[PDB]
Amino acid sequence: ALPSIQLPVDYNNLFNEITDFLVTFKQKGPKYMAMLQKVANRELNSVIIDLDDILQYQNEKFLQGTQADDLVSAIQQNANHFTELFCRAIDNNMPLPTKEIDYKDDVLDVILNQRRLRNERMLTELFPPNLTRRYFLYFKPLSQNCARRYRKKAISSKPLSVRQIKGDFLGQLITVRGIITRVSDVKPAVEVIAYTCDQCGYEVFQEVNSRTFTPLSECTSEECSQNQTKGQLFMSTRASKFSAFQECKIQELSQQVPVGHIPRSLNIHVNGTLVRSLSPGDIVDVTGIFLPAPYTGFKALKAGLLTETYLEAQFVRQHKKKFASFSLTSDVEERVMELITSGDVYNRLAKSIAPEIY
Amino acid sequence: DAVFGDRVRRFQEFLDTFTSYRDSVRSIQVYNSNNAANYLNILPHRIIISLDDLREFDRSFWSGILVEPAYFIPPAEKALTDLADSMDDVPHPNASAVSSRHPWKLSFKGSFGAHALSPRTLTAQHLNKLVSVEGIVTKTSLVRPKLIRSVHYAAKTGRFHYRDYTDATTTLTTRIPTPAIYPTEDTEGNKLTTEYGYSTFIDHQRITVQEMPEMAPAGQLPRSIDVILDDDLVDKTKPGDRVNVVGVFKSLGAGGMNQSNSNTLIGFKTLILGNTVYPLHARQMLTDFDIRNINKLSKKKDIFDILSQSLAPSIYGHDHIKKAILLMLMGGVEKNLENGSHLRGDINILMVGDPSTAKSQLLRFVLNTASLAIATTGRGSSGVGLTAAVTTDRETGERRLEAGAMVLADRGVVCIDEFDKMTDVDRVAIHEVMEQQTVTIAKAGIHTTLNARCSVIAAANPVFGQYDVNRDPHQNIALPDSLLSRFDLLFVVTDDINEIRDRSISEHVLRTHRYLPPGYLEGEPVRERLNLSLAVGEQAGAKLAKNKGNYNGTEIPKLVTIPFLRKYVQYAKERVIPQLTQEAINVIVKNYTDLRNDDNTKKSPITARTLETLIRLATAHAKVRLSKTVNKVDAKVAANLLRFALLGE
DNA sequence: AAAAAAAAAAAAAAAAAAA
DNA sequence: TTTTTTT
Ligand SMILES: Nc1ncnc2c1ncn2[C@@H]1O[C@H](COP(=O)(O)OP(=O)(O)OP(=O)(O)O)[C@@H](O)[C@H]1O
Ligand SMILES: [Mg+2]
Ligand SMILES: [Zn+2]
Repeated sequence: ALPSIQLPVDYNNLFNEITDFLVTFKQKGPKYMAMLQKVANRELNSVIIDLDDILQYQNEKFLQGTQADDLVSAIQQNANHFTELFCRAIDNNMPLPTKEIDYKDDVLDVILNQRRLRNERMLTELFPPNLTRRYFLYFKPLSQNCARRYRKKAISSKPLSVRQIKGDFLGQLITVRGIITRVSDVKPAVEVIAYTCDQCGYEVFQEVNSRTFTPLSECTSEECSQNQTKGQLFMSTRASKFSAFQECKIQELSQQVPVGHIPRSLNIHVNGTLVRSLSPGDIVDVTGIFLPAPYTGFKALKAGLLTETYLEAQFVRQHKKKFASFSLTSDVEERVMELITSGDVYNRLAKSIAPEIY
Repeated sequence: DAVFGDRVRRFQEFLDTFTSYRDSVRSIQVYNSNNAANYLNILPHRIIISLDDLREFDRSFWSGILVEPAYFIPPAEKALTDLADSMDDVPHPNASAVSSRHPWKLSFKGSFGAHALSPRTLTAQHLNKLVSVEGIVTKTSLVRPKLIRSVHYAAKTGRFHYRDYTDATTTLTTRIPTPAIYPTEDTEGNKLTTEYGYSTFIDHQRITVQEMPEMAPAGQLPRSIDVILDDDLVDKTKPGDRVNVVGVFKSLGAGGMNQSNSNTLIGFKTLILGNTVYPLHARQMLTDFDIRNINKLSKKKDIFDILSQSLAPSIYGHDHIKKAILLMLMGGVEKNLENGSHLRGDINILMVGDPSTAKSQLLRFVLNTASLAIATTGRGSSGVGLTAAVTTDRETGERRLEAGAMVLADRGVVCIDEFDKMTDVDRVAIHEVMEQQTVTIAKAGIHTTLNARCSVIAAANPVFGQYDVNRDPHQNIALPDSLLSRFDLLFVVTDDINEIRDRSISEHVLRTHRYLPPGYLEGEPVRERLNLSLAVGEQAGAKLAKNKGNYNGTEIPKLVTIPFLRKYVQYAKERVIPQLTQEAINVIVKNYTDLRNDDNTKKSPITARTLETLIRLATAHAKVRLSKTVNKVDAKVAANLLRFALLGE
């Protein structure tokens, strides 16, 4: 069937190290418990992780000869698997809320309570974790001075051009640079789809990660495991889960285009709270995951091995400059005081516009 | 079966016989190791063999390669991979990188003989045979990655599984195809998650190469063939380049032999799996004694006029034109300021004159002499089709910009004939590229700025049949002053009727028409010839074979041959970036103030932009004599040349 | 089962304009 | 009034 190979990696030790880092980290007490507490209070809606903390923690714990491997290397080599590991670790170590909650507003939790008091009262199903998470998980690339701190070449970063990306970088975490040209609108994207089968006790849930799927028609409840269905099932919009989605493409800068060449483009998919964090016509430094994209969406049956590629955003530096709408501050106030003390202004302003033209 | 093993061990013996390739392999390995973790370039796993040595070792294996590469190349690649693996010694490797298994594919060089063809000559009997074809690059497709071998993981088992995918164009040998369906279920129902970052993806690009139109039959159009190259060398060169590619010529696809045929007269596809690519360039490096000769020429007092007179010896007179061409081919430097944006750096020259005074011939000479140049005609071009085009790539179904004419000649020179005979609309585009040397395309959902820093040389006819010397210079020209002021230098040529000059030019022309190619008799016409013997090619300072350049004795002043002049230009455009000084400033400002207030008749009005022309001409002349500073002599020569070009001797 | 179409190039007839 | 050029 499928041959097997031996790899040096094993995820059990990685997961244990992840949990140990999350619980024991000292940078207020531990930082990550401080975030997770306000997450529990339904105050924080997205979690951002820094690997500089991971690197420095691993290096400083290397002073005691117990650690055997490192994490940032495997993080750089592959990313999504570590996103799943991090979400599992967070859900295992989720703190209790220290504050009151406006609990009536959570309509999804009302539906969940109804379903539980319907099924468990008669003697219950384990709901998938993704249907319950209120938080988004984001990664942040490291800083070069942190790499300079140690001998190892834990670099990443290095804002490659659009054409500097090859087919060997698929799956890694890479940083690009360029001008944003097009930004699409915001549309809802499905994550978990919930149906209802005309009072079939538990209502079936399913999840889809691909950009296309197929629906359900007959439920597996025992009364419908009977030869004929206890009421036809329909898709329920309220119970299902959605995430904000947007699509943008980036174009190479003129300076980085080799002579006698045409600039190329690269697509970017953005999800979660980071949506609407960039506008067309600006220079940015985007860090993301370089993932493949199947061509079957075109449905041409050709390109048996050819596939398209895209990037998924993780952390955006807007860069460029802020107009700020002359928003008042102490520094600009002392600047205008200096201008008032300057006395006559208009002649100096005229002299200072275009000194190149005499 | 065992024939593969015998061929592999024979190739191992051959590799062990020679020691150069092993030295190259160990150099590559040590460079790769040194680039690992020492405070961006990498070397691909490719080595070039010279099959002349292989022929001198074994004729059977050489013949097998050159007749049926399918059964011979893979064993050689396997043996090379085994040797590289044995020589490799990495006790502490990485995890994802070690599973690459790069097979170290080969490249060839040497004499082919009857297997060096042209795109017109390729036909049925040449299929399945290694070949080397020359041509010009017409168009290129888009770089797209493709999958080879995926990696899966299952949480329960902890055992990684991998599946390998290959297509007809991936490998030389036909095998049962495998679809791109991801296996996500084990044999016992375990869930398998595809592991990105551990799978294998390689680049892919398709180009099409065309035969050179100069070597074409009587009244027949140039033709083209299809080339696929991948892995390394994936985006070398560009459209509009002379290349020579060596690869396997094979047929693929059912072609309608199945039930899908709709007519009896169907055919098959033909395609080339490229192995290696070389820049033909009709070579570009400098030797030690070459630099010594360039230096000893430069330190001479009178190099500039010798170089000027060296241009196009068959054209009589027009010495100042030759000097202007020489200065234009190696113009001044670009200036960019954090606040002052950009300043134009090269020179532009326009020619207007009476008919049949050898302008097109000199333009053709400039075409042949310069490194990169493109030929355009006013009546045979369209302005929108000159800069960019919106065309849809066939494989992707997406419309992408196609490079225009003058964009291909970025940093080069573009020559235009019958300039005044061009449609006025196109002219405005020229103004744009003469304003900031940048063309912008905003159409059909594409907004992009394209760089174009080329220089323009052109010739145009007066409004009448002949130039009228008694009229307003603006009256004699059909072009608006808006773009005429852009050109730095404008020349007016007229054939004054003097019997002495008539006799001299008659003697020169009659001397020219009595020329015979060396080694050839006069009784028969010029015939076509074969290519060079080797498809790929490559004591000092004591011979001066072509260094002095004086091929024959006709005048006391020396002359230099074209290749030496091109080598001098190549050295000068890279090795020196001169800077001006205050003495040249004083001379230039004095001349500008004098010329501004001479207050007499002149061919064209002067303005502030002429000082820029003086600055750039002085910089170019400093580049000519290979000095890092501009001295007042260059200011003097620039002023004299400007006075000649605008006042008249 | 279906890629199908915006972007170019070239050939006219009508109207208006300049001599 | 006629031929030219643009739509
Ligand atoms: N000084 C000269 N030396 C050699 N040949 C000359 C010289 N002057 C004119 N000729 C000849 O005159 C002929 C004119 O050819 P060509 O069409 O290139 O000239 P031109 O001035 O560029 O004309 P046009 O404006 O019609 O293109 C050529 O055959 C060229 O050899
Ligand atoms: Mg001519
Ligand atoms: Zn039901």
